[PDB]
Amino acid sequence: ARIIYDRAFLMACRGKHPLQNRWALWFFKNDKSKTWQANLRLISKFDTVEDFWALYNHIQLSSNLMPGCDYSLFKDGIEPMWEDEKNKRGGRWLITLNKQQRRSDLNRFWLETLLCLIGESFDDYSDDVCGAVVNVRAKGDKIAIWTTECENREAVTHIGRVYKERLGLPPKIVIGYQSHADTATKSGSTTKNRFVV
Amino acid sequence: ARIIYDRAFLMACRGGGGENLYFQGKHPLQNRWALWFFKNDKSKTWQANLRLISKFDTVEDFWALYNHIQLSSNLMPGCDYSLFKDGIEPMWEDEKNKRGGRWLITLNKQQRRSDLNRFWLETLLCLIGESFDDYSDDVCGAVVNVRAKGDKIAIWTTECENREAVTHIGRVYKERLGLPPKIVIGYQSHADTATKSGSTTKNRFVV
Ligand SMILES: C[C@@H](O)c1ccc(-c2ccccc2F)cc1
Ligand SMILES: C[C@H](O)c1ccc(-c2ccccc2F)cc1
Repeated sequence: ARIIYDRAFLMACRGKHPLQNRWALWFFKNDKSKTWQANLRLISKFDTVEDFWALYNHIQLSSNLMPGCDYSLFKDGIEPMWEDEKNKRGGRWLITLNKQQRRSDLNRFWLETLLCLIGESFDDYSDDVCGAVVNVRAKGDKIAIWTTECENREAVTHIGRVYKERLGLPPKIVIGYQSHADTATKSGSTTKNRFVV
Repeated sequence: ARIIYDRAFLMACRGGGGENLYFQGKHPLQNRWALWFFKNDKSKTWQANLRLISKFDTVEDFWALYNHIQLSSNLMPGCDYSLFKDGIEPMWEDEKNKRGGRWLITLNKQQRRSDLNRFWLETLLCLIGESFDDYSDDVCGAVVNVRAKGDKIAIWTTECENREAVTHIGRVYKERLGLPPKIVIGYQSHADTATKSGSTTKNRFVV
C-alpha cells in the first residue's frame, strides 16, 4: 500500500521512516557563459523522512536566495527539464508570489510544497507528480508542482485543489495549471491555463 | 518469530496465479527490500548514476519484479544491481555498511554465460528467505558487478567484528551456491576494500 504521511507526522520527525519515492534535489543557475547541462547540479538524493529533514536543515542553514537560481525536487530518474519523457506531456500548478511575499510566504510555501511531494498527499494521483520547482527572482518568486500528463484532468485537478488547501490560500486566490508545451512558447505577458482551481 | 523460507518454498511461489483475496494471499517477507541500479558514468556524479528501481515485501512481488527485470533487461558491463534492506543505501559509507564487509565470489569470463544468472538468483533467495537464521539480521544486501574482465557477486553484512555471524553467513552462502569445497570465498571489510594497496584486498575470513 502507498506510504502516505500527513503534515503533523512529517513535522514530528524533524530534529527511519521510508518515503514512497526516492527524490533528487537539483540546483540550476542560468549562467549564459555555460551550457544548460553545466548549469544543472544534482545536490543530493534521499528516500526517508529523516534524510529529507537533514538535507532541508543543511540547505536552509548553509543557504542562498540568489535570484536567477532555481531549486527542484524531482522523483529519482526524472530530470528537472520539461523535455524529460516524464515531463514532456505534462504541466505545472503555478503559485506566483509578489516581492513582499519573498519575506513572508516563500519559505513556508516552499516547505508545504515539499511536504506534499514526499508525504504523497494526493492519494493515487501522487503518481502523476514529477517534482516541484522554486524560481527565485527579483520581480517575484514562483513555486510549482510539475505533473506528468496534462490530459489526466481528474488527477491534475485533485492535485491543484489539495495543493491549494495545503498552502492555505483563500478560495478567492486562484491557481493555474499550464502545460509545459504552452509555457515553452513565448506568446506575450501570459501563458494560458489549461485548468484553474 | 522470523519469517524464513527455504529455496523449495520460494520456487513454488513463482507464478502470478495468486488471486490475493482480501489482499491477504501473498507470502510476507521478514524484511522489505529495495532494488538499485548503478552505472559508473564518469560524466555524472555518483549520486546521479545510482537509481532506486523498486521495493517489495512479499515472495510474489519479488518474482514479479525478477521476471520483469529478467525479461526486459540484460547486463551491460560497468553496471551494478544491488538488493538491500529498506533504508540501507548500497554504498559502503552508509551507517549500516561502514563497519561491515562482504562475502565475495568472482566469476571468470566464461562463467558470465554458465553461472552468473544462477548464482545471482541463489544469492537473492538467501536474502529474501532469511537463510542465515538470527544472523540474517547482519545481512545488508547483495551486489552484482557486471564486468568485462569477470563478474562479482557479494553479500554485504553490517559488522566486521561479529565473527560468528559473518562466518555462518559465509558457510551457508557457499553451501547454497553449491560451490566445490576446493573453491574458497573471502570476506573483506569495506574499509580495506576502499584502500587500494596493491593487486589484492586482505580477507578477514575465508570459507
Ligand atoms: C531556498 C532554500 O531555503 C532551500 C531550498 C531547497 C531546500 C530543499 C532541501 C531538501 C530537499 C528539498 C529541498 F527543496 C531547502 C532549502
Ligand atoms: C539484469 C540482471 O540479470 C538482473 C538484475 C537484477 C535483478 C533483480 C530482480 C529482482 C530483485 C532483485 C534483483 F537484483 C534481476 C536480474
